[PDB]
Amino acid sequence: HHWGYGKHNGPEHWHKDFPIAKGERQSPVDIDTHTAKYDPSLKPLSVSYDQATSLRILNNGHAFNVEFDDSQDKAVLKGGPLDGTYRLIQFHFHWGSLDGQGSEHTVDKKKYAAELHLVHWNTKYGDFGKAVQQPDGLAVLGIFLKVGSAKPGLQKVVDVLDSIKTKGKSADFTNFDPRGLLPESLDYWTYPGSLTTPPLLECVTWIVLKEPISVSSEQVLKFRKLNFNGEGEPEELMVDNWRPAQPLKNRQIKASFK
Ligand SMILES: NS(=O)(=O)c1ccc2oc(NC(=O)c3ccccc3)nc2c1
Ligand SMILES: [Zn+2]
Repeated sequence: HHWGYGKHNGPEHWHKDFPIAKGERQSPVDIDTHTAKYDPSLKPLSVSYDQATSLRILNNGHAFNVEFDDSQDKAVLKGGPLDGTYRLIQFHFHWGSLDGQGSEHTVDKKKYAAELHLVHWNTKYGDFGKAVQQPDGLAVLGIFLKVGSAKPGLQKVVDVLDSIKTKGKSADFTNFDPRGLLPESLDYWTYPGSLTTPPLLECVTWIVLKEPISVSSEQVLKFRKLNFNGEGEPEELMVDNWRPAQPLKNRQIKASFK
């Protein structure tokens, strides 16, 4: 399986190995702000990251993941559209070659410079691998990044990137507090969708925050020094690792706010 984000192996090719690429609940999507409806039945969103235990940061050849210890209920997402408890397992980003593109979701067709995904699995299924086989198995909290002032809570991540430049490299990454990546408001849009990379499984409740975070140009420029390739291989900068918006089909995007 040699999928990626080049001309020869990018998102337009993925359907050949992963037919669900052309499925009925694929992600990301465009969020039309004038079509999404406020839903008063949405319960309040509860982001409880006080006991989060980060462990490691990994360049997987597609992005970099900050991995958490999820062997107990240490950092959980609840409320909003969700039933039950969803446990934080990792976060990562998608970003562009230029500030004008990079996000996977769009807002009225606007692309942001990047998009953070905090990935959580539904604890009624016991483990992540079982959760991804269920329509309600994962909740991904998506947060847009725009370029402006620096995000201080991001800098520990930025400064470790030098040590994981190439595919397969990892570093110790303990005591990182993901609350420093959140915007002030938790206002959100929600819809049923998928993983945005292969295997493209249709197992995700998407919760996309309306308020972006600001990061500095220097911060995002460091993301773009990463490599898709392994050590000693020809250098391919890790940029433009985003899937474009997919058909909405028979779905409704709900707003948590008036
Ligand atoms: N862009 S996305 O839709 O948020 C997205 C896309 C693809 C993903 O594959 C994984 N797997 C694990 O984290 C994992 C965790 C435990 C064991 C194996 C894998 N999370 C993903 C999130
Ligand atoms: Zn993602």
